[PDB]
Amino acid sequence: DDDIAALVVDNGSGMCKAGFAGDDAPRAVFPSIVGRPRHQGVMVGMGQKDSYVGDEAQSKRGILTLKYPIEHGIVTNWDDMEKIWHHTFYNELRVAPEEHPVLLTEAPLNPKANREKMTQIMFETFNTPAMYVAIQAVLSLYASGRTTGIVMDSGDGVTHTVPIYEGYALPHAILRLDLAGRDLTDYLMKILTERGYSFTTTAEREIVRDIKEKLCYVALDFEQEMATAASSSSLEKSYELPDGQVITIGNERFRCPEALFQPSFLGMESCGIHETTFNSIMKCDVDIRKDLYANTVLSGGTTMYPGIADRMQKEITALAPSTMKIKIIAPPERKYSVWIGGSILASLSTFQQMWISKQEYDESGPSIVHRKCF
Amino acid sequence: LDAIRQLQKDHEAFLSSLARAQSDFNYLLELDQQIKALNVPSSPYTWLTVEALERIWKHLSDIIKEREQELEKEEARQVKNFEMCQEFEQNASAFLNWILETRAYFLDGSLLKET
Amino acid sequence: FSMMTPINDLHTADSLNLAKGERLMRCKISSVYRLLDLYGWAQLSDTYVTLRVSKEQDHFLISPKGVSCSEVTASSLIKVNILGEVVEKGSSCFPVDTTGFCLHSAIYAARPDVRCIIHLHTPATAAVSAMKWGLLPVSHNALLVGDMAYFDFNGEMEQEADRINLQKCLGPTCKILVLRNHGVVALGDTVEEAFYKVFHLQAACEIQVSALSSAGGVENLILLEQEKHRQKSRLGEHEFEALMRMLDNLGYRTGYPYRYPLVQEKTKHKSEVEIPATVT
Amino acid sequence: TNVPNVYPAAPQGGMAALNMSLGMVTPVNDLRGSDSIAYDKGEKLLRCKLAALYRLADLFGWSHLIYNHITTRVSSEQEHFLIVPFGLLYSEVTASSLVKINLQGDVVDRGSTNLGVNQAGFTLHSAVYAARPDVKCVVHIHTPAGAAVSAMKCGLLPISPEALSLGEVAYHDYHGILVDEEEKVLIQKNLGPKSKVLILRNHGLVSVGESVEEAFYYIHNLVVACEIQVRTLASAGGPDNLVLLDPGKYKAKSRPPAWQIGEQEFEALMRMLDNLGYRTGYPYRYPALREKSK
Amino acid sequence: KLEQLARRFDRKAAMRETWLNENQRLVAQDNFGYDLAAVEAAKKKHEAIETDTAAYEERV
Ligand SMILES: Nc1ncnc2c1ncn2[C@@H]1O[C@H](COP(=O)(O)OP(=O)(O)O)[C@@H](O)[C@H]1O
Repeated sequence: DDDIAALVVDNGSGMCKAGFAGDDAPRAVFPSIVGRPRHQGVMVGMGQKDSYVGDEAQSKRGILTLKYPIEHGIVTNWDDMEKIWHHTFYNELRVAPEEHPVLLTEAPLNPKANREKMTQIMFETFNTPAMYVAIQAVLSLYASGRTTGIVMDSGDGVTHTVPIYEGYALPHAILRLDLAGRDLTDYLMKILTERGYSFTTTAEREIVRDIKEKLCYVALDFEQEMATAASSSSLEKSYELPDGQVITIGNERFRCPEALFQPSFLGMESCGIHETTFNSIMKCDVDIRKDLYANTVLSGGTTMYPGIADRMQKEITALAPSTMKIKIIAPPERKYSVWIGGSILASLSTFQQMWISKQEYDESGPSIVHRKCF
Repeated sequence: LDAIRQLQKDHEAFLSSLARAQSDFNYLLELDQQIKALNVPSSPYTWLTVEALERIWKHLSDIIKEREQELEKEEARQVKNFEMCQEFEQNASAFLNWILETRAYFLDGSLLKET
Repeated sequence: FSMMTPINDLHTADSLNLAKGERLMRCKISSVYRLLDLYGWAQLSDTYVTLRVSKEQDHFLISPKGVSCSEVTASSLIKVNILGEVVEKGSSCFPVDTTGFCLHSAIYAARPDVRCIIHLHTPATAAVSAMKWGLLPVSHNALLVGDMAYFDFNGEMEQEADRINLQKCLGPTCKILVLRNHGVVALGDTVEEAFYKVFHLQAACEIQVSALSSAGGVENLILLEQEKHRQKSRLGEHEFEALMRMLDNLGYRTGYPYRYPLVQEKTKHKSEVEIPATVT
Repeated sequence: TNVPNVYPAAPQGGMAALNMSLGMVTPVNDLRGSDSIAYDKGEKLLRCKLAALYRLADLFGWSHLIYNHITTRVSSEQEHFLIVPFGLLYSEVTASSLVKINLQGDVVDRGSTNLGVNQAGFTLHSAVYAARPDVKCVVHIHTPAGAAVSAMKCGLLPISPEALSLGEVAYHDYHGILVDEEEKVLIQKNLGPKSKVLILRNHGLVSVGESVEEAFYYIHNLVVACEIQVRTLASAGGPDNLVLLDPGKYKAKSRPPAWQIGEQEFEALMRMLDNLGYRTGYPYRYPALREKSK
Repeated sequence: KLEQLARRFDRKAAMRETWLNENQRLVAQDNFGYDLAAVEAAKKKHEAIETDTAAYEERV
């Protein structure tokens, strides 16, 4: 407590954040990538590792095959996650894992074996004293100052909407949808090939992601905006590539995020995000509908596109009943909020009963996490 | 002006009929008071009483009182619309005169010969 | 997997030419279609409910031909004239037929105090329409209906003289008309009163059919005398709000405005560290 | 999971599936353990039972909008009858939405809803409540077959063993005037000292019971016997074409975890309704339908 | 000008149609007074109404 602070480690699908509990800012945020060399190294004395992890891997993008250990919110390479956790504990923070508790976040709906494997890895090798698993979407509402409301989360893995009612996650009304930032980046490639610019390797995917981050916005009205873009060239902007070339994105700036609202562009038969949130509220009982319409919180990396707030408000107004209290509450720091909620939750004195001791794990195997943490 | 001309004329034509109307109305109220003096009939075979007639008379007076101001506003706006228009007309005509005369003198091109 | 369609399509349309109170009447008659579809009375479009928008401008709202009552929405309604000419067409790519409006047109020419006319073709009401002495008030609901007028129907009313006989047989003050062999027609100043009378007369007809079957004769039944039978809420105001509220709870985007709130909404438990809400 | 928001409707009678979809959302056991300074365990349990009875009455179609009322007794030391508030539909009724009023109609508990109760509609139940201290549950129902049975001269006929199980039937003639206190006196006269089923002519069918299960049993037997009579009296056309069962001979020959005489149907339909997802919280006589696997 | 006078036609016919409805409503009900004095009083009231309607026949 006083002597040692619990480690708050947020394992997002695209980025990984780490810091100490009770602190405002995470100490280290880095991409969750692992790269392996693809070319023969002929310089004898310059020093080449077998694999590069994190920011060191992203510095040398040209000579590596970048691989993501987390795929669609599901871990597909567990020793790769051992590497990313080793890099987090030893290099970024320079603290031993055996002397501090750790806090882990997770998707609202994950397989049981995934939780068991995380617990087994965290106790067996790192020998951490105490650990706890929390739902990613719950901690955002704690960071919001709220205990009742609907939380929409969208990262690089998957986009899900949950309702929370005085700290209770309703399991039936949690809805999932496969519209993440990675799919938007792939669609950005697919629409960039029209102008004449071709990107094909995993190195250029980071360039396309940076283009998506820096030059995109959400149209309030799609049909008017297409006519506006066809009429004039005032919407066009120029981006300057790492090799010195200059591209003109032009029309596609409001075509990249539009796959969120109309998933038929990507070939998916599912409904839009607004319909997903509307159906998520529709599945709950009547009594809590009024405080779900009157209380909506946006979170996640994808939700920082400019103009997403007004478009979201209009699209959820179009589906809501008449004279209904509708408001969207989007904090400016909405994709650092999960770490903030984790540090807040670890800061409390009544939270210290949540910790799982080493003796408890040694007695009850890796299956104790589900009984101890509901 | 001419529509609002003739509408002012038939408004003061309507006041002459209003004089006949109030003469008939006070004749009727005197006859009704004469009827009311003997054994007090209110209205033996008709819905109409004195106070209903007074009410509709006041109502008509209120509406003509409003409509005289309405016509005053209309005629004021119409005359205010011609005044700046016919100010504009003479300035436009002087504009035409000077521009055609000066451009015709320069169109002759005799300045380069006589010097 | 669902029949559920948002009954309010006024915001997504953002077009057309509307009156100052038209967009509420559209939603109200669309809701009337939804209720008559849900009870199983009608499924196939035969120009059942007609509404007058304004006393002076006429421009009566009817359903398009070809769209079943389940699929009718607010923007799909068609504003026609008294003769059958198209005043305004909504977003409905269907051929326009105003033949069924002719049944309501002379009633519009007869009584102005009615705005809503509801015609039925249910088997019970059509059996009562074929029932030669008409509705026998042997039940409480038939007593609640009121007085009736009976009119012979030859199936056509384009003729200039048939209209005179229709408005003769309707009478000056009668809000229920029974056409022989052609079901029933209900007449109301508001859609609420007309819907209430439709429901009550349908229940009375359903009672009467079973009664005439089971008794086998008039003498086996009892009939209470019409002379013996002989804040403020309007005749259909109270029930129709409950129906609209229940459809709102299910999820239909009913545009009907509620006169009084449902729940008290006790003030919730407030924290100061809230981010201030809304997107402004 | 994998279930539509609203259930697809039948060609006829969309009210059944529609109220099913509404009950999927709204639980009838609205109470979850909040503060209740006036509630008792028996009062809360009877509130849940009454809400479930309202939803079951809506589910079979034994309902004519909101013009019928069902009242129960809290069985406190003074008055306190529970009634639905005036205005809410039967599929909207929850446990906390029910309104406790007095015998003369004074609202002692306004409940969770702002809608007041109908003062005129409670006098019919108040006449029965003042008539008998034994009665505790009064159900007023309106089905078309029952209305057709009430509209005929002869009334109910002993043609089925279920009508014989009904026993003596009190008949109340349609005055149609609502003359208040003498109307109450005439109800007391026609109902008699002991009776199970009342038929209020040309308007409705009334069941009275010491418990909710008893009233449900009586009204179910009455409705089913009425719709038995409807077809056969139509086809007969006279006494020369109808066999009448002898009441006395048939009744003489025919006659804790243990069930009551009317708890079986109530518990079976409660099992059905909880399998639907209404989560009524009713105390079952046996918690499981079958033995747990070993 | 002709569209203006058509809209005046609509506004003028509105009152006429409402009045036709209103005297339809009041001639619909029948309540004769008891005995010959009240009967003939109702008769002369009817003649008053009949003389009243001929005034608006001109407006029609
Ligand atoms: N400033 C920004 N502008 C636009 N998009 C951004 C921005 N920052 C992050 N993103 C998008 O968010 C994604 C990262 O989401 P992240 O918050 O890491 O997900 P998780 O919740 O799994 O941690 C990136 O793919 C990127 O496209």
